[PDB]
Amino acid sequence: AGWRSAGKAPEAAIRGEAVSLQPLDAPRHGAALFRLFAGDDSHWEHLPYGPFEDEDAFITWLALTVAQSDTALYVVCASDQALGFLGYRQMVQAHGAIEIGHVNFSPALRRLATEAVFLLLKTAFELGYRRCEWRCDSRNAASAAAARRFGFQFEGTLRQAMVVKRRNRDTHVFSMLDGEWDA
Amino acid sequence: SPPIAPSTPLLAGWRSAGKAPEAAIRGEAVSLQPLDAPRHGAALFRLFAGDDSHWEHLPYGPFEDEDAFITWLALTVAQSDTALYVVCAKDSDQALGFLGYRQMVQAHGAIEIGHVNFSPALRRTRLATEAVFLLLKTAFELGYRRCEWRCDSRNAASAAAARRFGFQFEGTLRQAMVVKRRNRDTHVFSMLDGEWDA
Ligand code: NA
Ligand code: NA
Repeated sequence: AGWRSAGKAPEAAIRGEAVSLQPLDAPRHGAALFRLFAGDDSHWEHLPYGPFEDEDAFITWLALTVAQSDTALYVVCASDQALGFLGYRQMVQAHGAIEIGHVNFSPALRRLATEAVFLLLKTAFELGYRRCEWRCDSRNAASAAAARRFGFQFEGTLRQAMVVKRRNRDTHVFSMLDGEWDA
Repeated sequence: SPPIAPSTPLLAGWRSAGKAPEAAIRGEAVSLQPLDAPRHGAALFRLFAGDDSHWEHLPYGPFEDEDAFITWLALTVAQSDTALYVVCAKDSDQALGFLGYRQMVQAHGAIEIGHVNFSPALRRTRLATEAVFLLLKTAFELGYRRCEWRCDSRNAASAAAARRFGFQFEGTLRQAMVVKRRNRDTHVFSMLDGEWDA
């Protein structure tokens, strides 16, 4: 009512109980995050990117990903040991709409995993977003269960939304509204 | 809770879908001409200048004058993922409305038919139906796998049009946008390549 916009993603650490989320510095954190997933290429199964040939390739993907205005990534730490990353996508202030995505958690992280997500959930609603989305490949059982567990409501399935590694992807779309966050 | 999809085979001969045509798309009663924002602009403006209710469920309009409308058109078509076309009777230059693609994602073969702006004389006529059919045909011939149609949930006529055209309802994105100082929930509809075949 005189709605203008939701707030900007944090440019300083988001401090939790078990976890700190550090704004991602692609060329700095990049090598650390690359090493987290090297060796286990099955990590890139339910995702549209990866694996990466080498650190250069990973840093390239990270730079180009974070260069988008609508995307902001954070590094998960306990210490400054990077344990995974995640962030916001389709971040549109004017509509108070945002998505929590790019969840890339090391086997060691996958209660700290849960807190990383909630910190961004909490932060998006405190910055006055109206809608937070969560999306996943329909083959991804764990992600879908995670969404329900956090309180996201299933809205529908975007059929044939993507081709991921030459296979079909249907995207499940879930959302929490600001009235839902309150309740 | 929503389906768990099983493993499926690889898609044979998958490649990125093509770019939007840069030449006219010719049908039997209609042709879709690539929009030339500053040339076609004043004609299209006049078409809607009269009844501001046209814009009621859309995220733009009305336009205070021609220049505002040309400015909007130009900035909309400047986006690399949007292409618009002017609806003309076959082999005529008389603009009867416009429409096009947005959110083109060539790498995933996903596209959205939108910016459907039909004059009253065009609405609910055989040329309107052909205009939309020509963008579907064209998208699937270009290798798109999924064609969306989206509307404000309060836009009854657009939802019924989508269904009439054979898009399937997928769901509603609640509080997706703030449009003209009110909430918008968005209905999402789609037509898949295999549905188009049938
Ligand atoms: Na960014
Ligand atoms: Na364009």
